[PDB]
Amino acid sequence: TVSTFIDLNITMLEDHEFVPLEVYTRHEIKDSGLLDYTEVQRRNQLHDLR
Amino acid sequence: ATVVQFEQPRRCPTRPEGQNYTEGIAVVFKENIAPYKFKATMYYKDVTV
Ligand SMILES: *[C@@H]1O[C@H](CO)[C@@H](O[C@@H]2O[C@H](CO)[C@@H](O)[C@H](O)[C@H]2NC(C)=O)[C@H](O)[C@H]1NC(C)=O
Ligand SMILES: *[C@@H]1O[C@H](CO)[C@@H](O[C@@H]2O[C@H](CO)[C@@H](O)[C@H](O)[C@H]2NC(C)=O)[C@H](O)[C@H]1NC(C)=O
Repeated sequence: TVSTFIDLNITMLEDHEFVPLEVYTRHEIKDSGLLDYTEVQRRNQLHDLR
Repeated sequence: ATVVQFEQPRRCPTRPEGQNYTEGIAVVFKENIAPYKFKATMYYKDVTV
């Protein structure tokens, strides 16, 4: 068999899922400061009851 | 001796039926990072000697 047809190949672009990605979370940013003022306050205001 | 033939028509791809979508209203909630905030009144007396 010979053919008079001209081929053409089209495959659909497959699905692709995007997972959530973060370089730094806000908890790491809150921990970036050398002294979280709030936690220092809460610790130091327990001295009499401790 | 040598004898060839023409190729016959082909089955073309069916156009896919397609997706079905549900129409709706949506409200997206997130994690709360705001502290609970409430107003209060302080009573005290400064003393000095
Ligand atoms: C039609 O579609 C693609 C080319 O776009 C070919 O399919 C891939 O071929 C590679 C090798 O080139 C295989 O490893 C894969 O398994 C094939 N499938 C996919 C999804 O990648 C296919 O060969 C083409 N048709 C012809 C007749 O070559
Ligand atoms: C969305 O709804 C249409 C309604 O026509 C579905 O059509 C179906 O097409 C498939 C082919 O894959 C047949 O097997 C079913 O019998 C059809 N159903 C009806 C009721 O016509 C269509 O398939 C639906 N969505 C998906 C993703 O299949």
